[PDB]
Amino acid sequence: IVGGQECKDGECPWQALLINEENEGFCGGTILSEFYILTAAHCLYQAKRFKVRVGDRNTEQEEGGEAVHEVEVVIKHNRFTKETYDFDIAVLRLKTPITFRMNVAPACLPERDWAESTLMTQKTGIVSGFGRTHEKGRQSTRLKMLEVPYVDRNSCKLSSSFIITQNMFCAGYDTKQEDACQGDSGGPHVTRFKDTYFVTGIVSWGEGCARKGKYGIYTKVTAFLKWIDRSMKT
Amino acid sequence: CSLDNGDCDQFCVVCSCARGYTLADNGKACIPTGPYPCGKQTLE
Ligand SMILES: COc1ccc(NC(=O)[C@H]2CN(S(C)(=O)=O)C[C@@H]2C(=O)Nc2ccc(-n3ccccc3=O)cc2F)cc1F
Ligand SMILES: [Ca+2]
Ligand code: NA
Repeated sequence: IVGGQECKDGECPWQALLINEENEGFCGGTILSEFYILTAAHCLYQAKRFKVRVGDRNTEQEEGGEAVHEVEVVIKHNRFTKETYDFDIAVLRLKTPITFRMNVAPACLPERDWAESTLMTQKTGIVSGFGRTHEKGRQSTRLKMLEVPYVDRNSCKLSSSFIITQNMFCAGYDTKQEDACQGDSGGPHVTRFKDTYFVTGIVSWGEGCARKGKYGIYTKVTAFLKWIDRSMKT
Repeated sequence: CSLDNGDCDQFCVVCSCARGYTLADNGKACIPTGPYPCGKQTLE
């Protein structure tokens, strides 16, 4: 996360971290249920073998509530391709159920029609993760969160070197130095409706990080709600 | 549903709720069934 603030205790409980063989976090994920993590398809390429850590807020310190889970099944969207970064979604079934506790709790999945009309029309969403704090810099050792405005699809298309598809939406800032960054990829974009946080996006990609005239691009979860339901039923 | 979300706490008049929640008596609010319901920040 570029800009933003460290998450307060219990504020980002749906955050998951994918960790590689070197025990290093390389991508985020969203807790959907005791057995399922939502992440980005492109994250699956970055590490031949990985695990999921939940409950972590500081990667340099072992604190209560941290737990590591083996992934039993990877369900990657069959239409994902690095050519377009379209269909950038995956679901991970964990070997052993997550025990919900402080800092460990699922984000809600919305109903398609309602989310499109009611959630996505909200002013802002929240993104979080452990990724780079500057475009070329180091990953954060602390879990960070950032409020990101939804950005008009057409404004975003005009700003982008690459095709923005119906499976993507844009969020963040034109010039303000705040954005998700590499390492946050795969992580949650959630939208508050009243007092409940619903998963609306998967941190996907951007041209640089917090670049002037560029936005953050997210996988539009509403387009994949049936796919997620199907994937979660095996 | 157009205005005020039909006064529903979650999904919209016919209100409804996400998994781990039950629609309240009033037919609008949503009641969490467990201690760690989806979409709620956690408290000690
Ligand atoms: C909103 O979340 C994020 C915001 C920004 C970022 N930013 C980033 O990750 C950039 C930072 N780093 S860097 C310079 O520090 O080494 C390189 C990353 C990048 O260049 N990503 C990138 C760019 C373009 C496509 N793309 C799109 C369409 C078609 C083909 C296609 O390749 C795919 C990509 F991976 C990440 C988020 F996860
Ligand atoms: Ca820790
Ligand atoms: Na920008």
